[PDB]
Amino acid sequence: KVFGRCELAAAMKRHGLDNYRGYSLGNWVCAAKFESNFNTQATNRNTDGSTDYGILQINSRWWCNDGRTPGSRNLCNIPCSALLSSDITASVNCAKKIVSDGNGMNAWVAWRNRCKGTDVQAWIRGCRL
Ligand SMILES: [Pt+4]
Ligand SMILES: [Pt+4]
Repeated sequence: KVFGRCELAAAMKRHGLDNYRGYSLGNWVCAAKFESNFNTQATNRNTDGSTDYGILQINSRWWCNDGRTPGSRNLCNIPCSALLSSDITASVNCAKKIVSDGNGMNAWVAWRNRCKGTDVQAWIRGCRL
């Protein structure tokens, strides 16, 4: 499913991401925009053989099992395919574990490069939240 910007802001807010570990909603919407262009079905292969999955491009080296990343850790305890669902619950629950890991939202390279230190409130502007 391809989310609309305000639709995704509302689903993220409902799932408890607004201000989770200090990151306002706009940060999460911005990361999703640049990680996956709001498409829950986005996949991208990394040079190391791992793959990134879903709206927040969560990586199979650490976070999920895809059966093809030798020595992967599966920290979210989830098949990576679960991250591609139109229901963002699994992605959100896994993201919460990731952002708690010590490096906050810097774990998402597009957030670091394209969202960090920008006016992220613009991403929720005009939305009925
Ligand atoms: Pt569809
Ligand atoms: Pt909803």
